Amino acid sequence: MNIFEMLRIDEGLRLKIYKDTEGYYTIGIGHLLTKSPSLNAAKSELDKAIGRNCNGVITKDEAEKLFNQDVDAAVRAILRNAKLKPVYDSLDAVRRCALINMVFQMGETGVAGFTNSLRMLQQKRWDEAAVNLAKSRWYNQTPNRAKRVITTFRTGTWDAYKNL
Repeated sequence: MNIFEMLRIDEGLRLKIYKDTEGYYTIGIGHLLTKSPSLNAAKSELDKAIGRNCNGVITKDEAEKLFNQDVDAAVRAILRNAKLKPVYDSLDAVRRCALINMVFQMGETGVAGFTNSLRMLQQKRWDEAAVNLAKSRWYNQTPNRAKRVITTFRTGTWDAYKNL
């Protein structure tokens, strides 16, 4: 298993503009288009992102290209962030995937806000961190996905996904 397969399981693949769990316009593999309520604003962002008139629909290839960009950008954000980098550097390969997943879902800023959990992960207090991570809006809003990520941090294995 790798970051791509992990995220593909968590986000799914949709080739037509759709609304995410938060009600925002998204396409492909969890590629947020706009927080704006206008489908028109979304279609515009889409065309800007792909470089063609898509009329709200894209191909598999296009979805995969956006996905490669998003994953790369998530990693780069962690490496540039003063709060995130040190944690990332301290983690093993599997756990590194769990942090990248959070950043992809919630943005750098959002993750950097989990101060206490970050400190516990850095200290390698797995059980404590899993308990702290669960006390968040994130966990309450998307519990099945949060549990998968949390189990990943907790165990350092891909068990939560070997099911799926």
